[PDB]
Amino acid sequence: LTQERKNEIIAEYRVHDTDTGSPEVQIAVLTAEINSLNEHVRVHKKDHHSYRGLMKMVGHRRNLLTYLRKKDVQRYRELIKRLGLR
Amino acid sequence: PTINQLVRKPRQSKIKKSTSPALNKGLNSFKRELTDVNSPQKRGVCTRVGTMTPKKPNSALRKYARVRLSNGIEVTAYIPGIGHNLQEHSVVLIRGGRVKDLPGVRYHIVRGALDTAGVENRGQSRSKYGTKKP
RNA sequence: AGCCGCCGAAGGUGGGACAGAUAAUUGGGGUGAAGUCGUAACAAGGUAGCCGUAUCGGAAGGUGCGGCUGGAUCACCUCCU
RNA sequence: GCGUAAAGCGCGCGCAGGCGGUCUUUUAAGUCUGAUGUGAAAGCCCCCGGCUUAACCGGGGAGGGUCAUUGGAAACUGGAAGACUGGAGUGCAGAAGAGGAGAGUGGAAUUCCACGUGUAGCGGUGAAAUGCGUAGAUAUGUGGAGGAACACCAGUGGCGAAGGCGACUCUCUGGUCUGUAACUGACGCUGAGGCGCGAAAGCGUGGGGAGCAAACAGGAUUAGAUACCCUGGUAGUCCACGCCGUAAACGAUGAGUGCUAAGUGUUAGGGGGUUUCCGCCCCUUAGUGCUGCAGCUAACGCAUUAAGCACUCCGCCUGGGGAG
RNA sequence: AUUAGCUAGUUGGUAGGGUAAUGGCCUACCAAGGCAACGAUGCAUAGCCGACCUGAGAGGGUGAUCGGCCACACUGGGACU
RNA sequence: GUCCUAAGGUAGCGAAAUUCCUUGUCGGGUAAGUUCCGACCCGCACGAAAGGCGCAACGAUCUGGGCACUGUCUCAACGAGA
RNA sequence: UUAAGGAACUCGGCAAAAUGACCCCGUAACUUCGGGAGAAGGGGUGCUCUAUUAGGGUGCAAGCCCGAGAGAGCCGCAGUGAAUAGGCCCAGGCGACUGUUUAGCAAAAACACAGGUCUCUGCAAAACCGUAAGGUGACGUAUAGGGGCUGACGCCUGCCCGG
RNA sequence: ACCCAUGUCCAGGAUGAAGGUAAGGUAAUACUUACUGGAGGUCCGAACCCACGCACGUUGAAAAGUGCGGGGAUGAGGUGUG
RNA sequence: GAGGUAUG
Ligand SMILES: [K+]
Ligand SMILES: [K+]
Ligand SMILES: [K+]
Ligand SMILES: [K+]
Ligand SMILES: [Mg+2]
Ligand SMILES: [Mg+2]
Ligand SMILES: [Mg+2]
Ligand SMILES: [Mg+2]
Ligand SMILES: [Mg+2]
Ligand SMILES: [Mg+2]
Ligand SMILES: [Mg+2]
Ligand SMILES: [Mg+2]
Ligand SMILES: [Mg+2]
Ligand SMILES: [Mg+2]
Ligand SMILES: [Mg+2]
Ligand SMILES: [Mg+2]
Ligand SMILES: [Mg+2]
Ligand SMILES: [Mg+2]
Ligand SMILES: [Mg+2]
Ligand SMILES: [Mg+2]
Ligand SMILES: [Mg+2]
Ligand SMILES: [Mg+2]
Ligand SMILES: [Mg+2]
Ligand SMILES: [Mg+2]
Ligand SMILES: [Mg+2]
Ligand SMILES: [Mg+2]
Ligand SMILES: [Mg+2]
Ligand SMILES: [Mg+2]
Ligand SMILES: [Mg+2]
Ligand SMILES: [Mg+2]
Ligand SMILES: [Mg+2]
Ligand SMILES: [Mg+2]
Ligand SMILES: [Mg+2]
Repeated sequence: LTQERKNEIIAEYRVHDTDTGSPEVQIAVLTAEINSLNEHVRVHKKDHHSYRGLMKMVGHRRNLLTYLRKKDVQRYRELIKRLGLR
Repeated sequence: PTINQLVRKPRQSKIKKSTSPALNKGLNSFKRELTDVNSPQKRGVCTRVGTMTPKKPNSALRKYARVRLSNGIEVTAYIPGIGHNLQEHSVVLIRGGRVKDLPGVRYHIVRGALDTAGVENRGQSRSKYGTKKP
């Protein structure tokens, strides 16, 4: 996932102008990466080493997502429809 | 183990086996179903009588009887002492005790209780082998 | 009182399930002073052993594919005291 | 208790649960505490008495509850509301790599086909023989076909959760480490039950099949040889797809965190002193190996890559065999 | 757990009747809940306790005799008094 | 061990649509079973594409047993019509 | 149509009898996971009133058709009241199957079948008919065509090349 | 009998293959449930075709039928004309 | 010192 696209998708959902280490940012970038990898797997189905890192991204995403849900539920019910989860 | 492990499953001790399984089972003809009852002694009917060659190191012939107990279990019983009264269809009383020489025997015949007539000519340990005092 | 109805034990019928006893026969298991055929393992056990798998073979077992050293003697290389 | 004795799932992704960094306030779910009530008599226990003592019997007391209500404390666990950063993660700047999938590509080199030269052996063994060969080999050169694996580099070297991954290029991808203190602010550790991956052998369908090769045939060997040994040789080995899900799947050593002497290689980094860079030196991070102090161990031996000292979590063992 | 789903008056509600008395105790109507990996459902076992035996104690086993409570009087059901 | 062979029948099945002896034997079913089912194996004379062994569904197939039903029968009677 | 019995008949339950329709409950071993299965085994069906019915169809509406449960009752030995309309189960051999066959004695376990295998054939194919021409094959082209054998599917198919 | 071309016939009902859509479910697939759909040498069953069993007929109503039952019945189908 | 390449 390229640096420029990464910068785009962090800066367009950053909670404020300094921030690039929030769960909003991480969950977004992870959704980008896991969707690109879903395509990668649907092409190269038997690259299970890649599928490993896929599932690690998914797990980290779910982890951040549960923390956010516990922290502020409005952020959560916002992000799910802003990103396409659930 | 961890305490959480010990809570998810407590301990479980060992399943004890008895020296004498067949003494620890009763029967009722009605139900035709065995009933666990701790018993010291049982009486039976000698199916067969014979001799055995025992294990290494030993070589002497050992007197046994294949008995059908009161509860229907078929059992091999050692015939201790010098000489005996027993033959086929002879009634016998049976206590527990393991003949270490002999593989398939786990029990003894009480000598002097029933048609097991006492030993001949014995003077010592008479309460064993079932001779009266002279 | 009698009669009618509801609920209603037992009983009958039916098909399933469950547990046990028994059974022609069959399978392997184990035990048993001195029976039989071989010698597979232990040493480099005389083809190094062993794990899985396939196949074959009177029997142990053999051969193949991969794997380990729980591998004996001899060699150069790395490394250490 | 689990390196070697029985005992670490082959490895991971992770729901539930268990466990959880530092500080302030609040409570009182757990904890602790004063009071009241009860926990029968008989029995255990203590103290008296009575039976010729004893056993026995009587009297009195005591004990016993994860007992309940009520009233108090906030140290710890838990719940709640905030705050912080050494954990955890993102960002930023760099570095290595046989990490994986796909497609294509190279030359050695085994075999085969053709053609010259070419004459009687070649092959193999402890000896041989079976076998190939005058219908012309063996070899030697040229050219062509076919597939399989990829010397040197290559190294107790790299990467990967493990299995495992070595010829080259491109595409698509994963993870790791180093430095910063930018950003969030405990977001974490484990992980039953599930889900997937998972050497080699093997199974189904269709190709390919050069070599090697179970089975098998022949020749020797042998007392015999359903084997080692020789000559041949089918399955297979290779590919696509899908099953199988086992292993001496092993570091026979579960994942995580911290702490507790050294010496020395080696890999990937960073920092600083010196010096014309080079080069040497020291400090530090993550790996990987050797030898060793404490300590542990039945010993062998492990020893900052613990088999040490401690905590969390999971799995597993409880004599041999039967019996996986 | 070599037993994971169970329940259908089953769960709650509005009315009604019934018992010495509350209550799906029962009836009618409405909704579709309720319980359960904190082991429900099912199978086998067992009367429960005071207490008894043992043990350094924690605990292990038992529930004869004595006392308390429960259940049952050939098996099943039902009422009358 | 030895003769002969081109080589001597492997698995699986087996008194068989194959078994003479043979109503084989044992078991089950029946009051009683030369038939039937299951096993055994001295396979007279199974046997691997004259295919071997197995098998759901199928069958106016063959075979044995059972429930129900019945004038098939014990043992016949009446009626109608041609 | 038949008392009582109910396969004792008989080569043999031949024939006959019995079952029979719609709805509802429920349904086994085995299984090629489609089936078995209408398994089996059982229950209810009539008429009247609630009823121009709850609800549907049609229609501009009037009107016209279908008719869901339920209660409350009525009558009979009996309510698909007649006729028409499966007997079921267990076990086994054979052939997988549907199909074909001896017009006029044999319907089958025989033939065929899909599938497997061998074999041949380079195209003016092979094979076949015919003296030949000419044709089929085939207006095809070795994933095609002819012949032989086996006969779905599953697990397999062994040794012998002397004749 | 086999075939060629051309026509025509098969009442009514039942089951419910592939596929597709939607909800649930997932990181995404699986996968589940429903609905739709309309497949089959499929089922039941008349016409049509056949001919399994029995009885009768047997100088027949008939030189192969009649009656009662029976199998197939959208297919390897039946039949007509030439 | 370690790692690597016939019977009893
Ligand atoms: K294969
Ligand atoms: K390994
Ligand atoms: K109730
Ligand atoms: K036989
Ligand atoms: Mg040996
Ligand atoms: Mg050896
Ligand atoms: Mg061999
Ligand atoms: Mg061990
Ligand atoms: Mg007391
Ligand atoms: Mg393989
Ligand atoms: Mg009891
Ligand atoms: Mg103790
Ligand atoms: Mg017959
Ligand atoms: Mg053959
Ligand atoms: Mg037919
Ligand atoms: Mg009659
Ligand atoms: Mg009658
Ligand atoms: Mg008869
Ligand atoms: Mg007769
Ligand atoms: Mg009949
Ligand atoms: Mg047929
Ligand atoms: Mg005929
Ligand atoms: Mg006929
Ligand atoms: Mg064919
Ligand atoms: Mg011609
Ligand atoms: Mg045939
Ligand atoms: Mg049809
Ligand atoms: Mg039919
Ligand atoms: Mg007819
Ligand atoms: Mg039909
Ligand atoms: Mg006609
Ligand atoms: Mg004509
Ligand atoms: Mg020796």
